Amino acid sequence: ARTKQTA
Amino acid sequence: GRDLIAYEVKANQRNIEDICICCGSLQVHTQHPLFEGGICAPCKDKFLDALFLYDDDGYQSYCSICCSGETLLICGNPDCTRCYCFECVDSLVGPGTSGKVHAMSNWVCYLCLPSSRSGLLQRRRKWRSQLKAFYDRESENPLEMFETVPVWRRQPVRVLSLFEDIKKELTSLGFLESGSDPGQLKHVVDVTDTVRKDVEEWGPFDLVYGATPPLGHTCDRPPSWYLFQFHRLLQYARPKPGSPGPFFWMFVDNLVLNKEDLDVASRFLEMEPVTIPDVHGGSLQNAVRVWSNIPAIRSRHWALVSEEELSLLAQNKQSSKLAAKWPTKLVKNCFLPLREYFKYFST
Ligand SMILES: [Zn+2]
Ligand SMILES: [Zn+2]
Ligand SMILES: [Zn+2]
Repeated sequence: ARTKQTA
Repeated sequence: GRDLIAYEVKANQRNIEDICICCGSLQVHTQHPLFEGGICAPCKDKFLDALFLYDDDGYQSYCSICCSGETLLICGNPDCTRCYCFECVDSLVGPGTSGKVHAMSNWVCYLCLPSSRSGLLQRRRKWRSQLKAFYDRESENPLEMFETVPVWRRQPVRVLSLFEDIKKELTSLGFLESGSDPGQLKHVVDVTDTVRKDVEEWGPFDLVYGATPPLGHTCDRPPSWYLFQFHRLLQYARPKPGSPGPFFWMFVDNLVLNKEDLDVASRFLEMEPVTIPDVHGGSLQNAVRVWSNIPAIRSRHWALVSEEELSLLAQNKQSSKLAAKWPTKLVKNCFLPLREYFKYFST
C-alpha cells in the first residue's frame, strides 16, 4: 500500500 | 489487549461486540460504528475527538478503526480518504496482513471491497448512517451532523459564493469538473437588490460561501454589511424544510471586522468564530476568522493566538501598498471533509 503518518 | 482479542472470540467464544476492537478491552460502552464490535469509554472519547480530521496530504489523519497516530496504510482508491493502522489490521484481520498489505500495490480498504468480511473485521451493514447516529447519541453537545454518502450516490457540488470567487480553490480540491460552463458555481458581487426569488431560480444550492473584503480595501461598504447580506441571502439559498440536507455554508473574515461589529456576526451566524493563523516559524503573517457548519471546524482552532497580537498584526498591513491577495491557503483544507459527501474529480 501507501504509507503516511501525521502529527 | 489486541493480541488477546482474537483468542477471546475463537476460544472464550465471546461476541466481538463485547470487546473494544480498538484496545481489546472487556469494559464496553456502546458498539463500534464502522466495523462489527464494541468500544471502551477512553477509546470512544477519542474516536469522536478526531472524526473529520484531515491533513495537507488530503487523507484522513487517524486510523479508521482505532484512531492511532502511528503509521497508516492508505486506501488505493481515489474516492476513499480513509487510512488503516498497522496493528489494527494485523490484530483483527489475521496475523501478517499489514505485511501483505504494505506489499500490495492496488489496495482497497475494508470499507471499500465487495466481500463484507475479512478475518474478524466485519464492516457493519450500512454503517455510514450508524456512524453519524453514533455521533449524536454519544457526544455531549452534538452539532449539525449530516449522514455521509456512498461513493456511488455522490452528485457534483453546487456552490454559490458571495463577494469572493472560490472556483480556483474548490477546483484544486477536486470538487469541480474541468468544464467551465455548466460549472455549478455562481459568483455574485453585488446583491443589494437581490430577492429571495432570484436565489431560488439561481438553481438549488449545496454550499454557500462568502466573505468580507480584505485589508487592501477596494470596495467601500461597512464590513458589517457583508455579514448581514450574506446572512439574508443564505436563508434564501437554504432548502425546502424536511429535504435531505447535504447543506453547507461558510463565512470568512480577514480581520476586517472589529470587536463590536464582530460580536454581532457571531450572534447572527450562531457560533463563536474559529481563527486560523498562517505560520512562518515563530512569526505570524496572516490570520482568518471563520464561521461554518462544515464538519469539525472547531478543532482546527489555535487558542495559541491572542487578540492583542492581531490588533497589531492589522497595523503593519494597512501600512503598505499590499495587494488584495485573498488568503485562500488558510481555508483551502477546511473543505476537505466534504470530499466524503460530494463527487470528487481525479486530476
Ligand atoms: Zn478500548
Ligand atoms: Zn477505501
Ligand atoms: Zn488502528
